[PDB]
Amino acid sequence: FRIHHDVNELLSLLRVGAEVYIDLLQKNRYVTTTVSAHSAKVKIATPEDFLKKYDELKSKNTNLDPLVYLLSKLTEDKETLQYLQQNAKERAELPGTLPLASQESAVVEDLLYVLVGVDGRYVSAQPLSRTFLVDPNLDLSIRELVHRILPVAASYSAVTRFIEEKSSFEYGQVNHALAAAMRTLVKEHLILVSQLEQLHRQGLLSLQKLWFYIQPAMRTMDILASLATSVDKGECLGGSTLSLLHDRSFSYTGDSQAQELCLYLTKAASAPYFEVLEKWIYRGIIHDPYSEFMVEEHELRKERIQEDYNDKYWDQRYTIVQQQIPSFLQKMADKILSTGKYLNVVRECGEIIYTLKERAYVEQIEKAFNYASKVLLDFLMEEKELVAHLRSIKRYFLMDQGDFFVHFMDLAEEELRKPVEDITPPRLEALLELALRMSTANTDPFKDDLKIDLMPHDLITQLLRVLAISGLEAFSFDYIVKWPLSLIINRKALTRYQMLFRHMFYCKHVERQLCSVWISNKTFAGAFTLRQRMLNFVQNIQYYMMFEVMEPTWHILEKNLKSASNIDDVLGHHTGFLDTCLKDCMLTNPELLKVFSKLMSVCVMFTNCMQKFFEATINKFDKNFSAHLLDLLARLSIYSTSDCEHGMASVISRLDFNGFYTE
Amino acid sequence: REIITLQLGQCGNQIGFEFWKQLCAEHGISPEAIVEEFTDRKDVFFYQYIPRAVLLRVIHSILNSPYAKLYGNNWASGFSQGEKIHEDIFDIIDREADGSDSLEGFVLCHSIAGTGSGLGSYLLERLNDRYPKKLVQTYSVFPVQPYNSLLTLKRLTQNADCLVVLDNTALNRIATDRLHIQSFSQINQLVSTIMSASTTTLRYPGYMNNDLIGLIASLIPTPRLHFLMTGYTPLTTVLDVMRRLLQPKNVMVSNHCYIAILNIIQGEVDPTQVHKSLQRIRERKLANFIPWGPASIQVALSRKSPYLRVSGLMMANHTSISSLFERTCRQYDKLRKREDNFDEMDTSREIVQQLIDEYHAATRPDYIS
Amino acid sequence: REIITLQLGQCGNQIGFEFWKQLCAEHGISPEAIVEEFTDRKDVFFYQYIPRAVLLRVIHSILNSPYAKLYGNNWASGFSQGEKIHEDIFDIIDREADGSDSLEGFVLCHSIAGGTGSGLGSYLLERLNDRYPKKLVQTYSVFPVQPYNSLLTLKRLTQNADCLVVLDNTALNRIATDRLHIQSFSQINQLVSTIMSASTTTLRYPGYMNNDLIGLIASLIPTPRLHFLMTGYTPLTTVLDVMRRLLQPKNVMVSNHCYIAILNIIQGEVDPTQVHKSLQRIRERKLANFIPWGPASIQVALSRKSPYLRVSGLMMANHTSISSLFERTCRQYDKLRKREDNFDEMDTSREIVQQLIDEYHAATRPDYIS
Amino acid sequence: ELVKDVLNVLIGVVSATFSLPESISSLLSEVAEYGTCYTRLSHFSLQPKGLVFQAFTSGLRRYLQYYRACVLSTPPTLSLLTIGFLFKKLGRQLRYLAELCGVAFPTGVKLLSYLYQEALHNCSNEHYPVLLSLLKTSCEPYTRFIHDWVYSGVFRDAYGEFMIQVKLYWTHGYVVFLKHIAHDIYVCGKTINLLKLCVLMKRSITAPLAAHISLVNKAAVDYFFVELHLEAHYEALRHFLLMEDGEFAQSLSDLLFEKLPGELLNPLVLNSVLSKALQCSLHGDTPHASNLSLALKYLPEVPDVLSCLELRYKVDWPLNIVITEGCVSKYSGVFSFLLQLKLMMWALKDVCFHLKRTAMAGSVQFRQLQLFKHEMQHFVKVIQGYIANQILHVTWCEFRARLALEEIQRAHAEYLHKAVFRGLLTEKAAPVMNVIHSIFSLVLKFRSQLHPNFALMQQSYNTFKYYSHFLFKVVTKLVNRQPHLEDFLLRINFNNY
Amino acid sequence: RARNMKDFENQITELKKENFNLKLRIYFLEERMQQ
Amino acid sequence: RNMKDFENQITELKKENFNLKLRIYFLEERMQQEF
Amino acid sequence: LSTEEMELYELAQAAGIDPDVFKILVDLLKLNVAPLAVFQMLKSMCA
Ligand SMILES: Nc1nc2c(ncn2[C@@H]2O[C@H](COP(=O)(O)OP(=O)(O)O)[C@@H](O)[C@H]2O)c(=O)[nH]1
Repeated sequence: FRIHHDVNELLSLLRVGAEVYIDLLQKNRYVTTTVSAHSAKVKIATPEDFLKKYDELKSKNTNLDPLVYLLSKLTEDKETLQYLQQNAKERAELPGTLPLASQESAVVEDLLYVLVGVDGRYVSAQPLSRTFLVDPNLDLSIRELVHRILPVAASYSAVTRFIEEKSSFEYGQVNHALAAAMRTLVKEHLILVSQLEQLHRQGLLSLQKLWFYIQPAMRTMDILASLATSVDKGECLGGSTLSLLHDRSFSYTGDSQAQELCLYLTKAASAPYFEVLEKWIYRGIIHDPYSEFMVEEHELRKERIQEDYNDKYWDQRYTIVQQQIPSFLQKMADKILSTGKYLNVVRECGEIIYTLKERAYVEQIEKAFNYASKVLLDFLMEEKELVAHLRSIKRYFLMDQGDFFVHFMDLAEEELRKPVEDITPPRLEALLELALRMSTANTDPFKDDLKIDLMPHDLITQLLRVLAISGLEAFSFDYIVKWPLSLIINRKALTRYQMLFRHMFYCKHVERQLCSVWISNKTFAGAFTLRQRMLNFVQNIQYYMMFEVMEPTWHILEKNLKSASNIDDVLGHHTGFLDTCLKDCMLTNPELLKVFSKLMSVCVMFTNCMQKFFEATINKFDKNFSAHLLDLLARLSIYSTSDCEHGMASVISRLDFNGFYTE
Repeated sequence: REIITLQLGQCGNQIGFEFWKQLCAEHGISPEAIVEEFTDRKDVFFYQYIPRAVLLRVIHSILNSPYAKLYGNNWASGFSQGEKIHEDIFDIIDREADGSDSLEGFVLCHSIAGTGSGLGSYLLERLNDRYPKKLVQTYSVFPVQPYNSLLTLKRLTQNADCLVVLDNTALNRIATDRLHIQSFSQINQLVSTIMSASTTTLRYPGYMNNDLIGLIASLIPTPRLHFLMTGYTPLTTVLDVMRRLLQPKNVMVSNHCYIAILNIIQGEVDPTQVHKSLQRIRERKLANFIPWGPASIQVALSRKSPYLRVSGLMMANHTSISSLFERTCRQYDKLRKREDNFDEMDTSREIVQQLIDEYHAATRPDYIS
Repeated sequence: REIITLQLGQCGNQIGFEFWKQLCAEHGISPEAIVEEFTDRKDVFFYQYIPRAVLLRVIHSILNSPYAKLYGNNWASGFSQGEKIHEDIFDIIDREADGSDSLEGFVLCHSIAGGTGSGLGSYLLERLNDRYPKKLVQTYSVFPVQPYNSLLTLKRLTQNADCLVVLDNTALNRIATDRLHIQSFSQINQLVSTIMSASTTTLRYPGYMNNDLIGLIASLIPTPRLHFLMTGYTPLTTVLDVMRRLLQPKNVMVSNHCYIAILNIIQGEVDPTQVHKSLQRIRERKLANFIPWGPASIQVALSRKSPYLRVSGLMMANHTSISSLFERTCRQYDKLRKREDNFDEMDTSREIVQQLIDEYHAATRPDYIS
Repeated sequence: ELVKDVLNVLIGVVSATFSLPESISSLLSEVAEYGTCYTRLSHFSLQPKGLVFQAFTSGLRRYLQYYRACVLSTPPTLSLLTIGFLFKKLGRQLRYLAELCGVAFPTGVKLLSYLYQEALHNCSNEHYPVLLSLLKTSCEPYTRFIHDWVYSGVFRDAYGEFMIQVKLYWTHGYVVFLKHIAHDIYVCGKTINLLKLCVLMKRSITAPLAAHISLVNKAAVDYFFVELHLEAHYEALRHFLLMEDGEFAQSLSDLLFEKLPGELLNPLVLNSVLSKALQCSLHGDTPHASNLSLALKYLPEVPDVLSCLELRYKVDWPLNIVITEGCVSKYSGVFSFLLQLKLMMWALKDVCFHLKRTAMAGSVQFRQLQLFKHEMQHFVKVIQGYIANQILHVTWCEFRARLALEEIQRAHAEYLHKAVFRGLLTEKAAPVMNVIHSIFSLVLKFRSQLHPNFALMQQSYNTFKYYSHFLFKVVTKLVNRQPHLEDFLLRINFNNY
Repeated sequence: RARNMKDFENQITELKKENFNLKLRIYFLEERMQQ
Repeated sequence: RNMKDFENQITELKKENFNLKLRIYFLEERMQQEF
Repeated sequence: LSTEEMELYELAQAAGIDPDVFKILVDLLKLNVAPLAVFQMLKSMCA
């Protein structure tokens, strides 16, 4: 989330919302675009400084082309420059005696030795970009024509220095293949030099003849020299070198002479990169001798996900380094990460050729992704099945099994009303096991994963703080799962299950005590009408909470997991199911929850007065509940009209069925 | 938590025993109380399986049946018999209550039409004093008979927390309109289906109403108004079921409004039209409720037994039941004018009149106080 | 909106059975009420497949038919029979109505040829108005002590039924004798069942115009007193052939005079390009006479034929020439009156129909209004 | 002998007499002028800005090498007159080439056009082979670019020399050779690019070009109809937007009009009425039926006959180009009017049901009012049939047999334009739209008065009769000044005046 | 000019449910700063 | 309802998203800097 | 400012801007944001 920083920081640097300004960029975004340079350059053009200092940047292979286009646009609008200038100001404040006929043979024969790399009798090399000296006194025509043939010798000097230097072990395997690939090219040139050496003895190798002969070699040496300078002047290794070769090859797409040479060099130097890609795609093994691949690994402890909520593991185990992208696999970069990530988790539990204008490897990696995704899905569905575990967590955290719970409160009612830090965990755990054995929960293969825990904060204030930014209520459940399952069921999603349970448990518990009051007074007269409207509210919110939010969304999830494609969509669907469920609850609303919690506080304290066995308090209780309920109805009526939400409309219809509370 | 069933009289024993065969058939248990192999909560009605029933000349016919190994005409005479067998009957009751894990309710099935009538009236009086914190459920059956009915009704209306009316006049009506029977052996067949589905959410675990206590406080707001009817449409979606139950001929009854309606949706309907069915019935205004206090209608879902198609049962508590009591009142006056202290019937006459006044005034906008 | 049909008498049961057989064959429905593998909406006539049919000797033969799985002689005697069984019959009527989501009309196929169906039809119409005031009722009456029963039921028909389609036997047998050369009842009822299916072509298949029964009936009926219709079906080829062939006296099934409104249905795939050209040709040659007082026009609608089962065509119209048949019935009444508990309602039926016959004859004059 | 001196001037080397009797100086002067153009051309065409200019330079250098090959080949040593006559028919041609070049000068497509006009200027003369050879080797980069879209379609640009450079997705600018192919080539490149993301007779160029262009265009059209169900959208679009589908037209209209402010405009109610209506449609519940949205463009504060409400279809990327935004907007416009037509049928049916419950109470007053309703009904029905026939049937007959890439775009605009023309929504038929709106207002006034006010009802009917007569008069006068409107008078008037 | 009025329901419910998800992250991480 | 409040309402919800997202960014580097 | 950021900065001054602003511009372009969107950002922001 760096773009949101850039807009705010730019908002502070200059003087002026930012919300719309970032939406122009979010919809626009590993891909790199290119634009015309000649049109932009002439548009800019003291401009003279721009024209010579530009050539250095492209030599360094520097994210260059998009910015240059931006300067051309800024130059068109003069007011932008004036404001930028104003903002900048504000912030700142012996051939001479030898026949001319026979000197041609001597000149051409000595020019034959400098090609090999050895200094000649007349044409020598000035010690260190290589420069040469021919003669201090020679005919003007001869010197000028030799100077035309001179640069091929300098190009040979550069390439032979490049291959000798780039043979080190500290430059990556891709550099080794590139250096080795061109070793045959210089060898063939030397053979042609030797062949012309054997031809020169017959006298049929003239100065003009050599100039025509070296023309195919002149381009070959020039392109090799340019590649040598580009690699040398900018540190290129791994995918960076491959990108440079690919970009250079695509540049010479209208010559048909310099394209085959670049194609062969790229396809010969891509073997080290493609060979290690094969094991990274088909398997989960990365050798990675030097930081040259596009995937890197950070060491993180596995138990971190179960221990806490904040630390990411799915997005931190493997990340893309952008500098090393080969520039022709960026559109499938994310799929390649999925292939290795999917295979890595399942391996520990139980051929590619470079082509031009062809996407054979693109199709190859896609079906490899399909197989890797398919094998992972059936791995977690056939054995260590996901659906049964989700049905199990729904049984306890979501109170699917009512027989289990109805016995639990009836057994631990006296030990949960005591104040906090006064009940030991073992006595609760023993009661938990006894209730589970007595109830119909014995038919649960995974019944041994429920643990009692007590939170330090109450639900209402915790929800109030997270939106504005003890006793029995401290009770909470927890669950434990193994590593292959824990990847999607983690603390990031589990904390929503227990947060939902807390409100579910509080509403269920208060209804049980309220229902128990009905039998206490079952044989002074105004408490009956209060109870009727009182109980019909808690049940109505319970029914809406349970039979229109819990089941319909869960059945959607059950149908949704039957057509999964990859675990990425599985986790997205699961976090979608939880998030929409909380929205459909009465939570996630500050004004709505505060009046609801105030009403629930009225609920619990009224029942405490009944067992005390006064006439001046029942009317006060009635006037408090009616005013709270009327305020409650007003808020949801407003919230369901201005904002679209069928749940709030349902509860309004469910709470009142006779047109009462018409005010 | 456990419930012990009690059967009294010829009619009561027959209905309870017939209900027991239906439950045994639905569950995976043999008639000899042995589990058959061929999920569902069974601690409510079974003990590790000996049924928890206290059988009290029908018993002679029962003991010959294959389920054997599984286990006068005056109200005053019945009362005297109950008083004299006081020790005999309560000995079995006490020896069962202690053995239970936690008593929560009683099941009483009988007919207010001889020996069971007097025994039932006396039993409820003693249970309230002996056990004042235990729920009592009476599955009364309706048919000399004027005085017997009102004397029983006096005890039932104030000593039984719940009551379900099952009259033979309505039973024969459906038995002729939809079954064409023209016998007692066939009218009770519908009763068994109603009885089996009456507590289907208690036996089968569910989201809500897993305990008996929660199934009364939702329907019965005050101890005076404690009468629940029955309904059964299947003799197709939830909306079709909802409309058919409210139809006047379907209800088991031989201005006016409802109080609280409980519906059990036995079908396998997906829980997505359970809400819009309530939405459409509200728009059409198929029925009305009390105008003074808020009233709500609720529906519950369950599943069939796989060992054994959509069903539905309705719990109706309407003020229209005053017609049946007024019918008993009018015949009592005719019998009184045509013929120890003979004062008990006077107390029964006044108390039911207060119930009629309470029932009729329950529809007024100012029923409170 | 579900629509429920009722059959009365041996004639009504016979035509109703043939109507159901043809309609079932039109859709991909087997005779055993099971859909076959083989756009159309069968929900209006069929309910989840069983037809919403009510039938009141002949029934035994009907059950013997392969379509079994698809389910006195005086007016006073017919009235008495309905009274004794009114509650039993209305029990199945009400439960069907409650089972239906929202009933729209009540299709009836009853005969007034001296049978008990006329007596039952009179009672059913009386109670349907009494109990269902917001529910439309329509009956496809058929015409032949015979003069008596043929006019007593007219008293109730003119004040209870909102719409009425007449199919007399004077023109039906003429078509059968001419174009079929029959010289039986089934041979003459098959043509009637063909009209019955084609009458509701725009109802079974969705369309932009006239999506419900009240849409079609309202246009043809200017006054509830004038609630009579006549039908024709010339299939026995462009739009001009269908429009032209639907106006000759040989096709109208009725034994000055002018039309009031014309609605014609074309069930073929004929090109809509030439529909207006046919309309201009009809107006230019003047094959039809309309009312002089108010602006009266002609309307045509298109619908798609069933692909399971050729350009079809049906006409629905109201003609003041229908008054001729009533005058024949009244004349037979006066002749039979002098030839042979108080005979009071029997008189007011004559007065009411004589009031109707006056209204028909008064609608031809240019000063019908006011 | 001076033969070596004269022969060493056309090569370019200097001589003793050539720096950088007595009439012989004139002869050497003519030969010197023959060599100076050669030297100027060599100095001007030495570089090996534009790709087309480079090819022209290469061709010129190739020609010069032949000229150098021809000289110093035949004559060892001849007479001075002989060498002058021999180099006469060739020296003038060399001067002409010098005049053709600069010794400014265009580049890109302009240079190709300039050379082409030069060839036609002197076609008959002996310069045709030279000019043709240069033009053949100067169009090589252009031919490579042309073959690029035909086979690959990956756009290539060197210096923007071409006349062509680089949601709607069609912002590729476009603005001699025959114009019948320039536009075809320009649209051919876009079509293949779109599919990637989902005598002077020019016969050698178009011979392998027409066949491939036809093949690509036919493949593009076939792909849209078969694997994208484009025709399926049109039949589904007509069902919903044009409100042709029964039991959905009535259901949506009925639910909205049952209510009639702060209601009927919140997202809760109007987004749900669409959802409820789909089940009652019985023709839908498919991915086609999705993307229907009830949009609102105006919020009225509060007898009226106006109720603003839109209905916009939504499409994905591949078909966003075929269906224009303006076409969808006009669908809403015709839908808004067509929905207003259905407002009578709901209201007229309601008052028909309202009068039904009145019935004993039979007199002149009751029957007189009901005859007015029948007269009111017939006018609405007769014009509704005209709208249905003109818009949904005859217009839909076209564009169904018409279809069997740019063809789709032109045809769709014509189909809608005819639909809105026959629907009387065009501004040319404003008086017809105005007079009917008075009838629209009058009938709703009759609806408002649901016998305490019979005189008001009679006055309203008489006002309608006068307005209806005025409508017949205005439409009759407009026939002289629209073949579509001709059918309207036949519908409204039939055996009357 | 005029909003779709149907995606508005989908758009408003997506942002609000996302905001609560984002709100729940800042609080559980801020308490870690305190702890 | 004003047909203009919708623009204001959408902006307010988007404000609650962008501003809260910014505070996340600032606090992330605090965790990185603290360690 | 990094050497590369200063390296790009010098050409911007040569062609004819605040160094902290320019660093943000380079950062946005590094994150694959198209240059055309960035100008439309500036145009609506510098007005
Ligand atoms: N509906 C119904 N009622 C029954 C059945 N069996 C008995 N009864 C009723 O029970 C009454 C007879 O009660 P009775 O056994 O004589 O009472 P007791 O002498 O005190 O035990 C009759 O009036 C019947 O109405 C039955 O199977 N179905």
